[PDB]
Amino acid sequence: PLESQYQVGPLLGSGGFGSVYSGIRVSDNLPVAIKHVEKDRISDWGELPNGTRVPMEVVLLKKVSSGFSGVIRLLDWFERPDSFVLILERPEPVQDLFDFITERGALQEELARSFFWQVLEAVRHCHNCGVLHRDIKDENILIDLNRGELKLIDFGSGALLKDTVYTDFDGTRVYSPPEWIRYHRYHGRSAAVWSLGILLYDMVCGDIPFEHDEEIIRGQVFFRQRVSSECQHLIRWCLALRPSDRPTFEEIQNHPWMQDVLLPQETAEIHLH
Ligand SMILES: Clc1ccc2c(c1)N(CCC1CCNCC1)c1ccccc1O2
Repeated sequence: PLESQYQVGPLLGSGGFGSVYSGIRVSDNLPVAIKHVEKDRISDWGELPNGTRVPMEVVLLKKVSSGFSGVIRLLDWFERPDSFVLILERPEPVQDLFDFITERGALQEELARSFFWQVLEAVRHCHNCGVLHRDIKDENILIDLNRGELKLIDFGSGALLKDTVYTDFDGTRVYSPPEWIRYHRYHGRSAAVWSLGILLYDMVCGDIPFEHDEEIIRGQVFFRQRVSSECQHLIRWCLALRPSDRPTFEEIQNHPWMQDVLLPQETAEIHLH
């Protein structure tokens, strides 16, 4: 019934997340994304309300797909003999933030502010649903170009959020915090804040601040592009070497650089249309 219920279009991409295709739900004409993962490539398993064996990714997605948010929602899923297939929302027209930044270079602060704020609201939403993403980065953010709305993707490296230490990680090394690099240990929220500092630098500079392990550990931030003092300060705070010196989400969102955020639609009219 996956074959009759969905019409398959082109391959959008493939990678550690599997293979994702453009698609249409035949019932209405809802644009969707169809994501295939081989069972043998799934190390992380969990269990449902009734309790079948599913990828952890499905558990995490169900927990965050209830109601609206800045997260791409799981609409349905299917099990095949050797794979799982996930049906996800697909905005149209859409561009990922990595491609967007590659094309336009460094973002104006007004645009970075609106984008970053929406990322924060989306991550707070995950954390409130009990989910830690663990791979927040430009390539895992989609822009709905008409509404100016940002949407999180790829919970395949994620976990249930907890207050105790994580000693495993399968996200992106150059967004991973120094405590992971040095000790193979981190706590959820403070690691997420570090990766948010990396993302914000990426937005306002057009590239990531650290390539090598030693630079991450050193934690000295050099600005290659002109960036306001208030924005440099927020970035340097998120990228504090000691986890406990980093801001909470509330402190990030009350920071002076974060005031007077544009609405998504305004953001699209000014910067995206
Ligand atoms: Cl339109 C669309 C909707 C929903 C999507 C996805 C796309 N993707 C693909 C992301 C692009 C990034 C640029 N390079 C190619 C893959 C996705 C990738 C991994 C997990 C879930 C995903 O859920």
